[PDB]
Amino acid sequence: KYLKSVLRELVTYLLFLIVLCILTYGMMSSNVYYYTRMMSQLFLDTPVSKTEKTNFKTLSSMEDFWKFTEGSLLDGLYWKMQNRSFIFYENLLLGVPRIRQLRVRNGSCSIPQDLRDEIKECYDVYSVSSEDRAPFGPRNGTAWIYTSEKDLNGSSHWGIIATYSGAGYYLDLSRTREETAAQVASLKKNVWLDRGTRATFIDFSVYNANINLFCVVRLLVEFPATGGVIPSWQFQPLKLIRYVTTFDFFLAACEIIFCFFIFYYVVEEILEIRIHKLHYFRSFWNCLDVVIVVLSVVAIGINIYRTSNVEVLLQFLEDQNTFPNFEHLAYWQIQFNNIAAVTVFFVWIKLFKFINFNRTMSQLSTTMSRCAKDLFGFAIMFFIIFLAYAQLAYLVFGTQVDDFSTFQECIFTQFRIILGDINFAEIEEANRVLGPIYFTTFVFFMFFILLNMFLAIINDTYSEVKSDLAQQKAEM
Amino acid sequence: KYLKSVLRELVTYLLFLIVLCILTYGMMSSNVYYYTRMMSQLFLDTPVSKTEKTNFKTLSSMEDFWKFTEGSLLDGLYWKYENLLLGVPRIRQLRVRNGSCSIPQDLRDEIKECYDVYSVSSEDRAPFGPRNGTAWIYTSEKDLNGSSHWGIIATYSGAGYYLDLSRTREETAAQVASLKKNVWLDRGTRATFIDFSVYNANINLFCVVRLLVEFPATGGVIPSWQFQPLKLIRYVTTFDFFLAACEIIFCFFIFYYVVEEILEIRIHKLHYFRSFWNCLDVVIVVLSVVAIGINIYRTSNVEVLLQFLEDQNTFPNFEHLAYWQIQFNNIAAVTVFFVWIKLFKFINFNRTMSQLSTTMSRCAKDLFGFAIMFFIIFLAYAQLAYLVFGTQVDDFSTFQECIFTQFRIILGDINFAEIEEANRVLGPIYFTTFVFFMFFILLNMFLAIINDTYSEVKSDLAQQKAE
Amino acid sequence: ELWPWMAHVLLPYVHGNQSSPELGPPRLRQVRLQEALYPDPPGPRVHTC
Amino acid sequence: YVQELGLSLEESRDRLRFLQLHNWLDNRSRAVFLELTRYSPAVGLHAAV
Ligand SMILES: *[C@@H]1O[C@H](CO)[C@@H](O)[C@H](O)[C@H]1NC(C)=O
Ligand SMILES: *[C@@H]1O[C@H](CO)[C@@H](O)[C@H](O)[C@H]1NC(C)=O
Ligand SMILES: *[C@@H]1O[C@H](CO)[C@@H](O)[C@H](O)[C@H]1NC(C)=O
Ligand SMILES: *[C@@H]1O[C@H](CO)[C@@H](O)[C@H](O)[C@H]1NC(C)=O
Ligand SMILES: *[C@@H]1O[C@H](CO)[C@@H](O)[C@H](O)[C@H]1NC(C)=O
Repeated sequence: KYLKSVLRELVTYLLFLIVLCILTYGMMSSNVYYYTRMMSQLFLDTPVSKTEKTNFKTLSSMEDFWKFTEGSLLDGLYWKMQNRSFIFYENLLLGVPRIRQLRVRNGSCSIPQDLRDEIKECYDVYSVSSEDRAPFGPRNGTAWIYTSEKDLNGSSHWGIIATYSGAGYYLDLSRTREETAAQVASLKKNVWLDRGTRATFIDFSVYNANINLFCVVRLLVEFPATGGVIPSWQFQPLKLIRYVTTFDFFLAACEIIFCFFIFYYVVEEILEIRIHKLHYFRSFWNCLDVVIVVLSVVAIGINIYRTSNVEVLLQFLEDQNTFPNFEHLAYWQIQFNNIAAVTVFFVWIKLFKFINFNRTMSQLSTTMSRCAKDLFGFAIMFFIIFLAYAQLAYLVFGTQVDDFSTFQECIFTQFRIILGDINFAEIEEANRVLGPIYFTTFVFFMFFILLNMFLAIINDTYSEVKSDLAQQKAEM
Repeated sequence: KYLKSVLRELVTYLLFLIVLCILTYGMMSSNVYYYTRMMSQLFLDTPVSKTEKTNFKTLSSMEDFWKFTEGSLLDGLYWKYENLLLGVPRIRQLRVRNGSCSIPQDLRDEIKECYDVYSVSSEDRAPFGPRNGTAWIYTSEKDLNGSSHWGIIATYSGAGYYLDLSRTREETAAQVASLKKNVWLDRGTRATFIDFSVYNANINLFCVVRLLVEFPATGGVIPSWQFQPLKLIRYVTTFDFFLAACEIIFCFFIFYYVVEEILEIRIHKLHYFRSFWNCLDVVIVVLSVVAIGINIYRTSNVEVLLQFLEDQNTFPNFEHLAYWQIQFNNIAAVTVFFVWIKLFKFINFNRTMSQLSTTMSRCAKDLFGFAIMFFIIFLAYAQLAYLVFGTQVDDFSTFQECIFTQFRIILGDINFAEIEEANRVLGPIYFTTFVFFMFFILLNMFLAIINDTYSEVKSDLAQQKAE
Repeated sequence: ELWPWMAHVLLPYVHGNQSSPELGPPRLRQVRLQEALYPDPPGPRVHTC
Repeated sequence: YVQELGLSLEESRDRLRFLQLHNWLDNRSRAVFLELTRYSPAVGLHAAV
């Protein structure tokens, strides 16, 4: 046999690949790019005021933030129509933007008594157990009163320094600039960004009715306890009103067919595991199917969890003078994309099983497979030295370089050096004794010696495989 | 018998190659670069206004365009580089119509109109504004010699609302002010073309210039430009007589080659498309025939511009000439490449060269069979990067952009300042797993094949020589 | 310009309302050599000091 | 040769100008060596500047 059985097993895979490709082409269009590009350039690439050149992307002080919040921010939220506020005369600013603050309390840490004459207070780094909850300043509104995480429908964020909660002191802004500017001025006069503040969030969203794509915008600013400002941004093109055009029904039908295909595969895998050979995991061709089906079922579960959860849109459509809460939907969309992008990768990778249709491809596959059993040991022995260099660099230079400021950053820096991108022109300033020594040793031992065993093993394996397959003709 | 025929073939090929090399090199004059560079620096670098710096290259709003059409454009066109105008410039507009969606019923009360992305089925053929003339009435594509353009976002049609300006500054300024006073650049606009041509009598070189401004359905402005210089006299001195003689002898050479090929294929019914040195000769012949046809087509109608130096008052339609010039260049530049490559059959007369030739001819099958397994993984990574980074980096926006970015990464030109911040997880994973599977594994396999085959072929050839 | 630099950016950094508690006054230890130098010919520096 | 650079802003600035005009740093004066301190109670780390 081996032919009349594989032909069905091949066409069933080809149809699966076609459906997956249709889905991938469907979700990713070419209109999201320019949408997000203009949306980002409107807020990030514009100076706070015409008399300086410090944009939100390069904030450096607590004072610059106030210049930003009344400035390039208000100028890019409210556009006078030739009341509603269309950003680019196409994008609709639905709802109102909301600002929020996360801060810690006075006396959150301890100082020694021998120098407790000059140090009058300390503000410890942000922690859920050290977060202030008392009302400060003038106790008028929601901007000076703590609010629990469940009363804001919020969640965690996982910023750059730490993972911030969903609570804090929040404030909703108006619809016209005339009142939003007054509110911001009121916040700035009665000092609101004190020394105790640790994080600030700004959130809003737009519609852009021409195409059907919501865009949710979040801006984070972090204040480390050691001083400084760290900005971050996130623009997400969500889509929530899918069924309008025929292509949408086409995509839904392809999704249904995809679910049917994955159900078929899981059934034929359970049948094979139970009604046939047990513990068939020494193949790498069946350990790939389980990964694909698990990733697919996780993606389907996430889609069912998220798509069926859209009542927040209905609540916003009831009254459209309140802040819409679309933060969870963007997070789940990001998670769904991160899963689909890996699923399609493995689906494409699986195609290698189907290419043995002549001598050359078969022998290349044999060489590639036989060369994996022994490359594994050298890969481990090489990665051990790689991590040794990584930890050495992290311990030595990981305090002044900022390219080695984190372990994974050290790994990426080493890989970039391997590609030939990073030069040590700053390492001497970082260190003059152990800098050039480390650089020379790394670029000599792991680029002239260690990196050639990979070539040697492959070269020898291919040579012996070809010689064996040629000798396989002296017997026949 | 072998040497005689081989040397005859070699000498004929050398004459063909030298004729082609002279013919192509005589078509490149160094002033074309200077002309295009100065034209671009004049129409695209000068500030829109004295107090502003937003040149045409950095347009950012539908209002800056209205300043450009009254600022740098008029100054550059109606100058004090020392060129003169011919004919009259034309400005054309492409719009879409209101009501092109099925608006969701939920929020249909808030919004009231779509201006959908540009398409043939959604074009606005109805009149609008004051129904004065051509500037407010739809004109069919056939009525006006038009053709597609293939802009950055989409391919546009040849129809639209057109208007022809005047010759001097005052009337064109008045017409532009009249267009600005009314709403001509409405919210429904999707494309704006400005077209004209100049002569620059100082050095004989026509120039056809086309500027395009695109308004995507999500706001913003996308500018693009195209400057095409032309030389269409070609009979001025002895040099171009030499060029014409070279042209005619080239035609004779290609005639001889095609008749030889047709006789040869008459002899061998099939099995003739496997030597791979005939499959390339036929490609060269076909490319040369296409090039000569294009040259005949674009030299048949050249007289039409002659009655434009007499200072007429109309629009000179010069898109076809520029397009066919570009096409003819893009064909010459490939037939030259292939005729140069074909030369790899007359340098096997040595010993080392013969070994290299038989090496490359003996390891072509493995290289081609492995370029499939390499490109499958390459495309898998391309699709992964497109799905993850295809919205915010700007280096993975389109699909082919991902492939080109990966090829640049192979040359060691990674940025990594945006890959790591666009997706903190699954981005660095992609970057690290891409370098380990390319520089360590998949680029050490080509060398292994080329390292084994060379040794094998040298051993066999040395044994045969010593046999 | 060292004096304007210190008077403009450093002194406001050391003192102030709260302004980054210091734990210690500054110092200006300084060496003289006693072997009076002469300016080099025009040009910043030829090889080294 | 050291300088304490005062305690508060006004006296320190006045003494700085006083030593500036009296030619404290215009002669040979190989180095200057300004270095004071830093300490962050929130994290519990000192810094030599
Ligand atoms: C912070 O607390 C300290 C002591 O814990 C005390 O001086 C006061 O309550 C706060 N500091 C200031 C400057 O108000
Ligand atoms: C706070 O409330 C008081 C009295 O209720 C009012 O006078 C004041 O304007 C409010 N806003 C402030 C202090 O920012
Ligand atoms: C949070 O969710 C509740 C649930 O209905 C909603 O009423 C409320 O408006 C939301 N927002 C806040 C700030 O409570
Ligand atoms: C676009 O069409 C809608 C359809 O009802 C209409 O209400 C709206 O007024 C139109 N736009 C303009 C600018 O008239
Ligand atoms: C349109 O009307 C006539 C021709 O139809 C013309 O004289 C006039 O100047 C044009 N413009 C306006 C604003 O009427």
